[PDB]
Amino acid sequence: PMPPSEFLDKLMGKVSGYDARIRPNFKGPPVNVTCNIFINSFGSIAETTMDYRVNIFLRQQWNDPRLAYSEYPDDSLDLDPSMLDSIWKPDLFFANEKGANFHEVTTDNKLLRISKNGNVLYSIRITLVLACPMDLKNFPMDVQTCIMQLESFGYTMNDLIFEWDEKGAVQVADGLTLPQFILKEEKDLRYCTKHYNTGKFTCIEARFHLERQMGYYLIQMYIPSLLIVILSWVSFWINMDAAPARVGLGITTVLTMTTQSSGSRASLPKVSYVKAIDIWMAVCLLFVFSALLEYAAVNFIARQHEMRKLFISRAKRIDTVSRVAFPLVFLIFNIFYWITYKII
Amino acid sequence: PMPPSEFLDKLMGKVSGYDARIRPNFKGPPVNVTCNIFINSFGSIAETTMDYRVNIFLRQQWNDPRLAYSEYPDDSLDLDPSMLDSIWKPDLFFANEKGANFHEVTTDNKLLRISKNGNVLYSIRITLVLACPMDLKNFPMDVQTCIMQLESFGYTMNDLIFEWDEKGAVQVADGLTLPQFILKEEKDLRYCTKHYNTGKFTCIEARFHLERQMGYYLIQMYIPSLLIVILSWVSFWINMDAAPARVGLGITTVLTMTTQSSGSRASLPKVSYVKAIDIWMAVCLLFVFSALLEYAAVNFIARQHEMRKLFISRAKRIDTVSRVAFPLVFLIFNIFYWITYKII
Amino acid sequence: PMPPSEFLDKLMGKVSGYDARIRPNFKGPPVNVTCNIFINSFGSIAETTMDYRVNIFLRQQWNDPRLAYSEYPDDSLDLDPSMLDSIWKPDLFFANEKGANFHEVTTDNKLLRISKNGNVLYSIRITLVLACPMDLKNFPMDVQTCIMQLESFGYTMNDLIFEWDEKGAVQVADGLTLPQFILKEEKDLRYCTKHYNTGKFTCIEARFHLERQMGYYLIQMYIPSLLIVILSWVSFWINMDAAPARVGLGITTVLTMTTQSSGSRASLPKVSYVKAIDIWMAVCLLFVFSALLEYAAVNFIARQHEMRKLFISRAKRIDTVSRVAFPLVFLIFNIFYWITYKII
Amino acid sequence: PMPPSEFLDKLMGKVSGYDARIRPNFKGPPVNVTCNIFINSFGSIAETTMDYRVNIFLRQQWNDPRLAYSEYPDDSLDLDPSMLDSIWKPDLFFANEKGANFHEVTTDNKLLRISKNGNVLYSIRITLVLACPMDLKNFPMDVQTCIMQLESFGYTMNDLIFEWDEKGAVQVADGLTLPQFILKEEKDLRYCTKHYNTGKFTCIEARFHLERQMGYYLIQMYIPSLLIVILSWVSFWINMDAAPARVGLGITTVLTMTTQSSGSRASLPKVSYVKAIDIWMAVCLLFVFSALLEYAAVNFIARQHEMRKLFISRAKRIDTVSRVAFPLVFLIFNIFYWITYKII
Amino acid sequence: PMPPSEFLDKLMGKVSGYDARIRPNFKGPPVNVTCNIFINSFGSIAETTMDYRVNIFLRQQWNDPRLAYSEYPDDSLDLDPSMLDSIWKPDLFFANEKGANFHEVTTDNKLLRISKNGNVLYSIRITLVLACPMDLKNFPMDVQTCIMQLESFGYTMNDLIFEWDEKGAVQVADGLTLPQFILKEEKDLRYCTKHYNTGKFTCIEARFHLERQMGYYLIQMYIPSLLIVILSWVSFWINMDAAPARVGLGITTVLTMTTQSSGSRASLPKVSYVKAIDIWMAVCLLFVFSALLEYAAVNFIARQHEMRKLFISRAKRIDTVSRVAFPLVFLIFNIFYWITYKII
Ligand SMILES: *[C@@H]1O[C@H](CO)[C@@H](O[C@@H]2O[C@H](CO)[C@@H](O)[C@H](O)[C@H]2NC(C)=O)[C@H](O)[C@H]1NC(C)=O
Ligand SMILES: *[C@@H]1O[C@H](CO)[C@@H](O[C@@H]2O[C@H](CO)[C@@H](O)[C@H](O)[C@H]2NC(C)=O)[C@H](O)[C@H]1NC(C)=O
Ligand SMILES: *[C@@H]1O[C@H](CO)[C@@H](O[C@@H]2O[C@H](CO)[C@@H](O)[C@H](O)[C@H]2NC(C)=O)[C@H](O)[C@H]1NC(C)=O
Ligand SMILES: *[C@@H]1O[C@H](CO)[C@@H](O[C@@H]2O[C@H](CO)[C@@H](O)[C@H](O)[C@H]2NC(C)=O)[C@H](O)[C@H]1NC(C)=O
Ligand SMILES: *[C@@H]1O[C@H](CO)[C@@H](O[C@@H]2O[C@H](CO)[C@@H](O)[C@H](O)[C@H]2NC(C)=O)[C@H](O)[C@H]1NC(C)=O
Repeated sequence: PMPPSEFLDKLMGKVSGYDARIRPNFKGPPVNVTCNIFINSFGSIAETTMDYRVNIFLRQQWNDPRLAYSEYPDDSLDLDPSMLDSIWKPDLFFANEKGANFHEVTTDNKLLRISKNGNVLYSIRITLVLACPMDLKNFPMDVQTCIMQLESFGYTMNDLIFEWDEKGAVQVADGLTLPQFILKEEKDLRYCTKHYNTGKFTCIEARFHLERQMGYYLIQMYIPSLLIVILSWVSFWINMDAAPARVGLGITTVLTMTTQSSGSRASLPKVSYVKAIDIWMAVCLLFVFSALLEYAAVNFIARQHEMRKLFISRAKRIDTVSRVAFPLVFLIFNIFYWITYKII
Repeated sequence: PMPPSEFLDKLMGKVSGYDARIRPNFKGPPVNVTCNIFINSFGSIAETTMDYRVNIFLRQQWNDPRLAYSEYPDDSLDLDPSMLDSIWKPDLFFANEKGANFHEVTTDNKLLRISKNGNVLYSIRITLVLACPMDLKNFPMDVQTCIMQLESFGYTMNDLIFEWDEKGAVQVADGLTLPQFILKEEKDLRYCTKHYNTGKFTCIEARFHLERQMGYYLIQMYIPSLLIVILSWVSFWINMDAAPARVGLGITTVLTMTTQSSGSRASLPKVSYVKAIDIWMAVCLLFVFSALLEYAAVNFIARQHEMRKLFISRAKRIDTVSRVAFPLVFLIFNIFYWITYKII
Repeated sequence: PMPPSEFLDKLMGKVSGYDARIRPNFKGPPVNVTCNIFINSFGSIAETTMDYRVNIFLRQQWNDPRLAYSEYPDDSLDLDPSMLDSIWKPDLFFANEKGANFHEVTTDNKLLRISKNGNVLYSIRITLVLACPMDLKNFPMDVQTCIMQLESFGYTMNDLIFEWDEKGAVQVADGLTLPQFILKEEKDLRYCTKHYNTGKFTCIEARFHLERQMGYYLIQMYIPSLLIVILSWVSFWINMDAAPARVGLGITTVLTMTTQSSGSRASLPKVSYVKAIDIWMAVCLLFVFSALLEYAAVNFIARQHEMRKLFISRAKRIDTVSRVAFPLVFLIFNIFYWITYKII
Repeated sequence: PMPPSEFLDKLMGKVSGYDARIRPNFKGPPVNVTCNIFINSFGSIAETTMDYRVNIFLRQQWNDPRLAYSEYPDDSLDLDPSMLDSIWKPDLFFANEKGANFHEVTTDNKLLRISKNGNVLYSIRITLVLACPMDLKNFPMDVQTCIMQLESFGYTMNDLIFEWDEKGAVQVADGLTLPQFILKEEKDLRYCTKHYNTGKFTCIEARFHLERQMGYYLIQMYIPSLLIVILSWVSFWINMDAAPARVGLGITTVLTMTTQSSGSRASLPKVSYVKAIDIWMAVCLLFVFSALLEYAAVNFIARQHEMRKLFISRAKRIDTVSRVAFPLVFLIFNIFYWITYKII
Repeated sequence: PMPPSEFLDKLMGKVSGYDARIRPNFKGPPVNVTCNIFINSFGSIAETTMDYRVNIFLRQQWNDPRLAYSEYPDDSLDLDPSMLDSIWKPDLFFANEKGANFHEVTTDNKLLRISKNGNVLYSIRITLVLACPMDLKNFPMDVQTCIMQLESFGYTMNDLIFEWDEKGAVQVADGLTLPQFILKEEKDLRYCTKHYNTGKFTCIEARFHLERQMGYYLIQMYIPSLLIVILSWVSFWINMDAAPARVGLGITTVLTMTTQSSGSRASLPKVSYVKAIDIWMAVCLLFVFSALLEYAAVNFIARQHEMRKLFISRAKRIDTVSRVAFPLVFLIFNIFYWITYKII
């Protein structure tokens, strides 16, 4: 017959009255648009900005009865992306965009095909920088739910409804992993229908659950803080007469733990509430600060001058108890700490 | 009848003489444009740049009597965003833009509908990076008023007037919170009418009051500075004969407080005036510097050599007074400090 | 009569022969364009890049005799910004642009009106990132002259001349302040006429004098460096026999002044010449380094072993002189330093 | 004859029915497109982002039988880049784009020529920021394979197939080197054919093997960590009675190795697994921490008080063994460390 | 006569057959394009990226015999920049672009004039971020040659040849200086003709020699490293019995030189080879590390216990030699260091 781009010009042209400014089934039931995404890339999950960059394929399927055809023999017509301003498309957008763009290198990365019954598959490649509010109450032990929601801008609910398709509404690429997180397989899919003073608009959202990787923050924060707590415990085996030894040991431990506690929040939003690393670095600062208060008690009691034999023997007694007591209380703190942030 | 995009072409076309270059009620009363915003996102409130990024819906309502219609049956006509260059729109802009853009992903995020009496609702999605001058006289205890003001660029006051609508002129999204601030519910709305050598132009502004969250700067700055002040107080329980103990303790405290004071302004504009954290870190540096001056007085008096018994007894006297005096003066400073920055 | 956009089409149309590609008074005297700017914002004055971002209104006034009219009743015609490609405009640019853009949000922020005698006022909103070479010979005590110059790109001097208007050629917004600088009221306005191998082109420039704010760099740099110099002076009251006290005091002062001197240039261009903060941090490093050389002289002379009584008495003599001499020489340095950088 | 741009208009025009929306050999065998790249620049290989920027020439060759000609005398026709919207081109894209753009300065950097048999050579200049997932199990001793893959967006496999040409499918510029890597000559070239719910699409990929340069991380990380381990060994030659000497030596070594271990990951993604520099900095932290535990054993045993002669002689024995044992165990660790990361 | 824009329409129009898609002297000798640049700005010479930003005027001169005219009286015709798509222009580009853009503020910054014999001067303003590979073998003492090369993209050598003009092919603006470099007056100009599998293309390049400024890196790196080497020399005047004095002095010097050596490469590419600052900071680290090894030899020999008088006298002997030997070997190193990096 005739080539399919010229058959498709006769289906959009001024003859037969196709208008791309007018939705299908006009003055009728609303247009059902079913959607699924394919996640190509996922990452750069910043927390100062509380956003994340994603790279998706956005597929949209609806039915335009004006685009049905029976003269042409074959079952689909790929419309060229140069001619996409000539058919109706839904005005989908993302309610938490914070910036987005198309991909237009070597060709506009757009795709459209029309079936004989008028089904329109429309797939485009988008980069999004989506805004998700972080919750950092238990910071290395948290699960983050970063969402993405797909709305209509102009058409209200009586004109256009979005749905997810039941055949796998969110696909993820095969070798897509994350450096700081893992992405769970189960993904929540529900409705987020918005009301304004203009009207009610359709909205569908997808929730992605991100569990952090534990092993980074152990190496940088938990293990070096635990060694300085042990470093304060070797003061209890040094002689009492070595005054600049046991004093200078407690000085350097209590101010490196001040340095370690500052760098524990070096890449974080300035939230007001306390978090799980903040109650680690505060309690571990309490051990290295009370280990130096132990020697100030030993240095004061032993210089109380039989009055000299009773003073040395009493100050020797606290130095035997504190060799047992401080690794015993720090042990029963690590029980109550790690059990609390494993059951939660 | 006929489809509404073709009815609306006859209302904008060369027949009946609609010109999009000419305001409504021309050579008459000025055009009353009433406006309200809907804040989607709000954040990245930088203070080096003294700006903030916002994401809004900007709704504008005016009346064009040329756009009234009575033939068409239904009560509103949604103009398609491809045809927005064909009607008159006000030339609103933001007097403190510092950069702005539209959102054009999957569709231009624009919306326009026309009522039968000629009312035009026009809503667009904008990202703004608005400039607000910070005032940091009492820096963790301040309330910041960051404004946004909406002006006319070309039309003067006799041609076009902006107003806020009385039915909630600033709406905020439901779960919109801030990491470092809270946004108060009451929002000032007043006029900011500008005069130039060109004419007088309409301006309406909205004021947003941002109160900081206290709890961040306690954990990083106030509490670690307070421990080093206590760390200088354990020198008064160490023996006088331990010279490298009490000297080396006062050295390390006075130079970590120098380090803590530098990082207190690590993310701030280089303002000339003194602020509330600067008078904390200066006075707390005075305690750790005068605690080391106490031992230099003890070390000088005790080496004055009955001449030896009077010198040891006098230098012992100041070491008993300073165990009481320095936690007593630092206590009555924290009364006068925190009362001053709670009443203000 | 007829609406003014259609009267203005007849004044630019193919009838009557108006060509926007041809300057006014062609083959005649040069076009006199008078200019003034209105500074909306001013700031982000970087010194690594040696630039500054400004936000201006650029008003241009010239006379086109082809645009004179007498049929129309009223005295001015606002041309719509959609039709600005249809009249002649001067090809002004900035010789130190380093990047610039227009503002096009909700409308192109452009403005044009034509008087009956043919005067054309043309105002546009521009953001510029203008390049100014810094001079940092006396860095906290300097006055910076950052310029902006306005040239013609295509038309030579015999075709087009730029001028400033005598009625306030540079206006500044009312509440426009700077965090690190102040902007003086008097602004130089002179000519910067360029010669190339193409021709001679018109240029007008405006000079803005920026005096720094003193009070920032006192708090961060001068005052903490002055305390470490005093911290080296308490070594002269500590006993000579306390060897790790007076040695360990001079060690920690001389290497924190090394740390303080590195951070004094943390946000500066890597200029080769010496500056006023560099001769502060070098001389203040000389006091804390010679205070430790004082004890190495005391420790060597006192161990020369009547031979023991003469050695202790001679080494005691330098420790009495240096308690007076080092705060006396540092006092007469601060006289010669601050007088030099107040008279300059 | 006639000029070649007018001969080429008759080959694309409405006469003879050339349609740029329709692939060659339509309703026939698929279009074979053979490709090769020329790498101009290569670098900025970030690992926080896990991407790399490349600058390429992308040459594509296919055959359009509609573009064959025999009237014109000469053997090739360079189509001008202004007229590239008039012929068919493949819709190639990059499956790991993460941002890309064209080069359009002084001319669109595009090139197209057509042979007499209808072969179309099409070369364009592209900048890409391609995403490659890093694997950092053995971080200074790793080989990274960063890929780039070239897909079809709209045409499925039955319509369009990509191939590499057998005559050098990846050329690299002559003096192209890397600061942190070397680029091996052998480059893998294989197929990456994608399946979606839309269809199967062609994909060819090229693999680039990047071996790091060893010599940087020796100078900054391995050598300064090895000196602090030696710095802990001079404690075994200092006298036992010098308590603040041997204690204060072990304090400062164990907390600079904490500082050196933090900066070893200062520019890295926050991966959970352990890497080769992490097992260097942990074991080297174990030597400087057990060298201080050696003196705490010496200080405890020597103060056990013939009871005094046996205690000094036993604590002297461990100080002779540890002068041999600690440089002997650190020597046999460096054998097992560097052999493991040379055989892998 | 008639206005020159209408005379120039008749010279480009469909009458007389001017085609902008066809080069001058077609099917003849190649087009000789002579070029010169005018450097407005120059700077931001990054070395992590190994690039530099420049701001130029690019003037191009060729001869089109189709553009010769004799009817018009005056000797040149300035074509308006709105009509630049209507004449032929060469497809120049930069082979090391790494990003570039035009300047389009208040007018496209473009310029074109045509003489009576058909000479076409074409000048445009470009910002470039050109890629130059750094060579850092002798880093503060190096001369960098950063090039820029100008190629043809589509036309081969038989169609288009680039040349520099002999009358000053590279001009630099008058007050253009650099903060970290100086720009030598003599500039190399030679050919860089490229061969591909497509053809051979013309290329001309210009070489700019950049000599660094010495005086920055003396103040930050060489002088503070030299003081810590002197700071290790005052240990040789402190008494041997002061064990925490001479030990704690050598500890703090050897770990600040570790800190100073890390910050010496804080803004550098991670190159594998050693450089001139790396052999300064390594040798200066060897002096402060061997000064602490000197005391460990003194502390071991003096505790060997006539056996006590011989041990003190031998350990006193090395402390007299090392007061002379270490400032003597560091003096003869600074001779061999600075002579080597002045002759090279
Ligand atoms: C879009 O989908 C829904 C159902 O999935 C359809 O809405 C219903 O249509 C039936 C009959 O037309 C009515 O009985 C219902 O009242 C409608 N609403 C609901 C919630 O079930 C709708 O017709 C579909 N639109 C199109 C064009 O097919
Ligand atoms: C816009 O609103 C104002 C009032 O809200 C109108 O301005 C007044 O109009 C009345 C009668 O037309 C006059 O008596 C007043 O002098 C006007 N000014 C004020 C300050 O009240 C104006 O007419 C409205 N414009 C339109 C098109 O409706
Ligand atoms: C632009 O302004 C200058 C004067 O401000 C005019 O130039 C002078 O014009 C007069 C008479 O036309 C001559 O006597 C002078 O030689 C001109 N030059 C100078 C330096 O005074 C010029 O005519 C004005 N151009 C227009 C269109 O008005
Ligand atoms: C593209 O290349 C392949 C071979 O390189 C061609 O595909 C084969 O064509 C032959 C005969 O046409 C068939 O026998 C084969 O079944 C085809 N497939 C394979 C895998 O060999 C193809 O014809 C070429 N397309 C064009 C337009 O030349
Ligand atoms: C461009 O310049 C070169 C010389 O500068 C010209 O090329 C030569 O032309 C002459 C006579 O036409 C020949 O004898 C030579 O063989 C050519 N090549 C060389 C290397 O000298 C060329 O003709 C000029 N092109 C134009 C249009 O003038």
